[PDB]
Amino acid sequence: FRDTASIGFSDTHQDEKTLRFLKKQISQFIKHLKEYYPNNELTKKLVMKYSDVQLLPY
Amino acid sequence: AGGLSQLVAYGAQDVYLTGNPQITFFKTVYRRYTNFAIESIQQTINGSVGFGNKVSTQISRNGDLITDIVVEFVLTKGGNGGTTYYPAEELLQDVELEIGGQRIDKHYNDWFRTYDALFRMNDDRYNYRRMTDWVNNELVGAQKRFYVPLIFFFNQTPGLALPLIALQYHEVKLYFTLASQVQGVNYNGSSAIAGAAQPTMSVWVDYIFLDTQERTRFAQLPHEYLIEQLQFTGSETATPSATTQASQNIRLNFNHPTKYLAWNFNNPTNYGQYTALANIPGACSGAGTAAATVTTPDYGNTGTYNEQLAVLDSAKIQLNGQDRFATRKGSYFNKVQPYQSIGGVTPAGVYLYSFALKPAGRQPSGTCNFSRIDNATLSLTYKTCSIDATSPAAVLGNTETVTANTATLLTALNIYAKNYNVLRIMSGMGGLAYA
Amino acid sequence: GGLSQLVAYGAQDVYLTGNPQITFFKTVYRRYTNFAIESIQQTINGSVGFGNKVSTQISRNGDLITDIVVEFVLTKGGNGGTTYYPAEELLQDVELEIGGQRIDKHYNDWFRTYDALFRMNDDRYNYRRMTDWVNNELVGAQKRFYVPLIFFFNQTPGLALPLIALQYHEVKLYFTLASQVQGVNYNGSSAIAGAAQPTMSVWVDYIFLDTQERTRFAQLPHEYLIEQLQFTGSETATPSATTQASQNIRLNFNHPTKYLAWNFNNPTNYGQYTALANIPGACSGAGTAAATVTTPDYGNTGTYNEQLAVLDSAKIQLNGQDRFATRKGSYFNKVQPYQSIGGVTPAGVYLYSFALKPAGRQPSGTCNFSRIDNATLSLTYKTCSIDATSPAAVLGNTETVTANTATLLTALNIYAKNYNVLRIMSGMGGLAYA
Amino acid sequence: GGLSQLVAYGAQDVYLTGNPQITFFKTVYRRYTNFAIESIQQTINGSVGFGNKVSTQISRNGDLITDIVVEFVLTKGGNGGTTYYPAEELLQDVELEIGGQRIDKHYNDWFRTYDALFRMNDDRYNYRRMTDWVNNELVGAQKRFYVPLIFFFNQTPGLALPLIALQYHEVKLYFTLASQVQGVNYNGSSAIAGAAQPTMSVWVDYIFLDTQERTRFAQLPHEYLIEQLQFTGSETATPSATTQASQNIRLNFNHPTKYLAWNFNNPTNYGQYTALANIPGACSGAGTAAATVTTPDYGNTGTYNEQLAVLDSAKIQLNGQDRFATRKGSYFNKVQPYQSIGGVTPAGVYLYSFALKPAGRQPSGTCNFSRIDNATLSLTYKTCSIDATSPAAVLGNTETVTANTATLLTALNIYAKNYNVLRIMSGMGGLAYAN
Amino acid sequence: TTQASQNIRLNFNHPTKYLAWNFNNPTNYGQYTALANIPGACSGAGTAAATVTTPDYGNTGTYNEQLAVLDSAKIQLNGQDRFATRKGSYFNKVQPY
Repeated sequence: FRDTASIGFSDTHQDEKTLRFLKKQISQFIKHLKEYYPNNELTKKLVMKYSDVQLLPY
Repeated sequence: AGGLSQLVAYGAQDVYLTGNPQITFFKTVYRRYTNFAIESIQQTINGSVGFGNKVSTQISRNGDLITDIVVEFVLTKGGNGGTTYYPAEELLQDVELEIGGQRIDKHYNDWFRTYDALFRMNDDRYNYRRMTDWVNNELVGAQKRFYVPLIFFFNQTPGLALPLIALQYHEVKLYFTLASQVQGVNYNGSSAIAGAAQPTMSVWVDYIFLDTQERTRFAQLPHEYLIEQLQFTGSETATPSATTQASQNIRLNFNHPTKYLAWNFNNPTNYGQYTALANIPGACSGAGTAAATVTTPDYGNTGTYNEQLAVLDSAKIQLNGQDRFATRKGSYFNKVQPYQSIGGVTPAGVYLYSFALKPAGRQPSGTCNFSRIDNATLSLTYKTCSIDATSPAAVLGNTETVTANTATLLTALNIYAKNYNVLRIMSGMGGLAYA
Repeated sequence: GGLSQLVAYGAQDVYLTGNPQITFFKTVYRRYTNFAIESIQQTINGSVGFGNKVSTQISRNGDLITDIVVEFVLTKGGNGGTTYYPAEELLQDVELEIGGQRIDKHYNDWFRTYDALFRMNDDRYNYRRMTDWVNNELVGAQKRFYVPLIFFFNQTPGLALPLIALQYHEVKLYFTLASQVQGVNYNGSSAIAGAAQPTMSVWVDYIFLDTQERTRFAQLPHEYLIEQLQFTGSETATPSATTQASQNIRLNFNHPTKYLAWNFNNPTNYGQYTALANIPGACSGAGTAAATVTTPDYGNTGTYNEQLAVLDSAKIQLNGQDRFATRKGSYFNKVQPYQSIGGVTPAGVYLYSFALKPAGRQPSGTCNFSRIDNATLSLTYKTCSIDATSPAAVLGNTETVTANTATLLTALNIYAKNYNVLRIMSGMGGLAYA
Repeated sequence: GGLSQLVAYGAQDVYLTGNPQITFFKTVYRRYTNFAIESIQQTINGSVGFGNKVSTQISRNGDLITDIVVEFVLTKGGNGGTTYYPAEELLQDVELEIGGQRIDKHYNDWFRTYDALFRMNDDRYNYRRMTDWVNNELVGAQKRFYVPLIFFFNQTPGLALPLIALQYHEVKLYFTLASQVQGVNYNGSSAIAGAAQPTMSVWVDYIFLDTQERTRFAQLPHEYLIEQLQFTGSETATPSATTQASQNIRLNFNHPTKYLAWNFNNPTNYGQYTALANIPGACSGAGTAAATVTTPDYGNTGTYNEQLAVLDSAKIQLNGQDRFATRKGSYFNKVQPYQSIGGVTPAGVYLYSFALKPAGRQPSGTCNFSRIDNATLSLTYKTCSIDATSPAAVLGNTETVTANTATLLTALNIYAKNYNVLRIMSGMGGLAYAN
Repeated sequence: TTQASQNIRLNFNHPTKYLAWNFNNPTNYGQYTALANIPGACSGAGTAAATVTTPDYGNTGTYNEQLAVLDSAKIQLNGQDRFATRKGSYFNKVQPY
């Protein structure tokens, strides 16, 4: 029938977590001073916080 | 002689201006751009329409990208000229932007008024008022079509056009709440206007049609659009009095990198009233004469630059217990901040504090990340409410720290924060990077 | 203080400030070429006077030219309130000729339409101070007006016309002066005895280039992306008090068009795009016993009161297909300018852009009418049912109607602005497309 | 719809969209450095009061400085209409010094001239709100006035003064306060008994930089392209009913100059660049029996009524030769600003640019006076034959004449704005060129 | 004269099953609503002696929502609405239904 291949609930790319995420970033890389670390590693910090999809057979 | 006499007046102090020249002004090369076309297309409105109703629209896939959105309304005057104040703006109580089933943003009629008060200017501001009010001394029964452009990030620059084309499986929806009452249209102060007509509403979306090379890339590639969002909370205003300067610590429940905060004090009774009423020309209904009352504004002249009628004396913002800046007078927030940061003129009762060099632009220019601040607080001090609002000698002839007795009617405080977020779009779906 | 904000940093900031590319606290200024600019008077050929045709040849004093200002000196033939941008009315038209080819042409009405749409704020106010009397001057007052021209090279140095690269070609301006100017030599249809003839002077601002820059312009080929005005006059499907007039005009337009613009007017009175009425400013004497809805308050000819405008709605159809859904006249008057210009357009003047930013120099979307067989502008007019002599009738009325005096707006002026290329090579120039 | 425009592609579209280089529908914003801004109060040395000279050293709290606002608290010594930009009048001048070396200096009249030429629309109005009383305030009224400074680093972040890179040099501002301010402590020549002394405070807006940028600023040498104001006051070859006075003023200017600016004025009436007359707003009591054309309507001192201006025509010569053809004073008042700035200039204020766009910061053509042996401003004045007390004579007259009261405009102020280079090296600095 | 508003940070910990709350008059135990001159809503309600300063203590609690104070409410977690704003009556009648 109707073709809607999404769920439509903003649950894929939303980083809907607390502000414990930057604390996880501090304990995830190294260097508890993240005022100069994201200023240095920009792409290396960007790719560390992205999606992961688990496809369906349909 | 002539221009050549200047041209040859060349020496060492010119070297850093014209030596080893890099540019000229007399050869502009325009950039070749992708082919596209723009069309304004009417959307379907779901839900009953009229005062107090909530309606919504789903933006259809007529084109590839969307930018500017204008809500049209048809309103009829419930009274004579001078009885309305931006009534189409008042009518559109709020607008909520949902993409892919999630809130992206939300605007309020008061925000539209505050936003305009701070960021529009000159003839753009006048043209805007012409689109939301009756400014040619129209009379009761007059009918006009009003236009209320939306102020979401994609409605301000093509640079943030929403790629409906790259949102194949997610819908873009706008939820619009219409006010139950609009001054000078269906209500006059607290009274209803018998026989008032209901508004007609229509929503128009400006679509961009891209050529095939551009359309292909949008449909296929992931995108991350830097967007703006409005955060807003309403607060109780510590009420000032004739006998005291009230003070207040307001907790600011904000998050994300914020360009600026903005706020106003108001009297919810009368839309757009950010100042005290007074018997001085334009400051109250009938102001300047015997019949003047300081219980009702001259609605058509609700806004004013008369600082004396503003309630705020001074303020500071604290972040996690540390003063952000030294306490400054309300007049700093009202005149200096926007002088430096916007370049327009801000009405009395409306305040701005920027964390950015240029808060009026799209390009980030300094932000305050409130997600890293446990306790952001706006600390306010109010003026003494001892001036007899009905007597110009007291109203116009008075001190810095003292305002109208009628300033105690301005009991509501609206605090806004405009911030950044990222709208990530991939494989037909999207949403914001940070909740 | 400020430190408390710097420390407030985390993942949400990375997209804004990580691996920073720019700062705001240090500007690199770009070294530019060496040049100077001089204002030089041109000689006017022919005979200056009302209704006369004159012309001027631009002298080779400098290498490039930009701004052109035409000075006129006029004396008031009546009191304050009797004139409306009279220097604009006087410069009936100006034609730009390069190498004997017609490149462009403006009309007094275009200057008025253009101003109505694209100038604004104090640019517009200062602009009026140069073409009219705005300090309540009285009969006999004499003023020099400065009418800037608005050809592509008169708006930006980026398109300065390289006379240096045009060694073989003359650049000329042909001017038509109006037979009559309101409040100067005529008052409505009446002549004003004793009115003076105009004094005219054309000033061209010429850029002097140093050796390296001058040589490149003189020797290299150039392609200047310029804008041109297209214009045709039409008879208006004259509004009526009994019904809604309608009209469909095939537009004889060409080239990638950034926008269309149009107005309805009473050809009798320069700048009158709206109906006359007995409401303040809408007619001579409006608001009192002496009010006449047959003559405008000339000093207040233009207005933002849309009730007096005549366009109910409009659309543009291309080769039988709608280009957009029909929109109301107030869309074209208030929204288009809001979205595309950022200024405030007077009632009776309409704009429809095909461009994101039509007010600028850089192309931002165009409609190429050179590939459209039937570009038709469809106009629906308001019903002129309002008794203009009764301010209540005007001020309290509905969306679809206007003044009975709106039927006087019998002329229709439709403009289009497009892009073309002015090619310059081996000392000569001309347009790439006709 | 829009699709028919996209599809009908032809030869003339090639020069607009063929081999496209850009789009408009996806803006990538540049990532900027991490910084924050703060307004910090300075301590003023010396006593503030009318006629006093005071100064302050800018505190080393942040790394860079930009905007500076001087706050004043003034009171009204009379009713509305008695003052004219009194906070601007009060701040007689400000001198900027680095390491003991003069960098620049502004004058109250310059602020008025600058405003008259370069601010506009609601920027100009908002500015007026910060320096005057514009809501018909009455005698005894108290207001806080903000006078932003106009030094080169007060206009753009791009020139933020690197206090951080000046480890060995002090930076100071010297402020001269006027002996009298109209409508505050004096009314025309008469002192106002009981007039209050001004309260004054200087606020400097600092930028706090993060680690990497602070390091670079502290350690690297810098060369900041700056603007400077040159100024000399002159006696005016005052015109008369009996003659067209003329004058040749050798211009003692140096450096690459963007523009010259000047005005003629009444030595005792701040901001009066035009003759007084019995026409609305042009004099005290204008329009009635009590009208006098010896005293202005102070609150309405400024005007666009050129009839009351005194310059018939002018030219600038370089090395004794004409630089451009002689033009009418109205050219320098209306056209030059139209072309070079885009705002509206008040009658009596004139501009001549040597630059395409002097209003900006980027050089766009300059006249280097350090290479011009004999630059001269040649003036021709209007004939002062109009009986200023008669509107028939004032409002209906010819191009070459002015008011008999125009002979009161005996002061001539000639300014020049130029470029120089401010070098900061190893913690110290100063300017590259003296002249 | 105005709709009052309030933002209350919730200093809670642990895996909460539910929140519950009430508004009350500290003077009168169990008074969660406004007092009124309608049967059971105040001391003396229905007669000449009625006062709306003191409750009918034996009938202190009521089901008459008109006397309820809360107009609407929402709960946010890290500034994000946990649910769309609902009326006070939603939290009084529907939730427990």
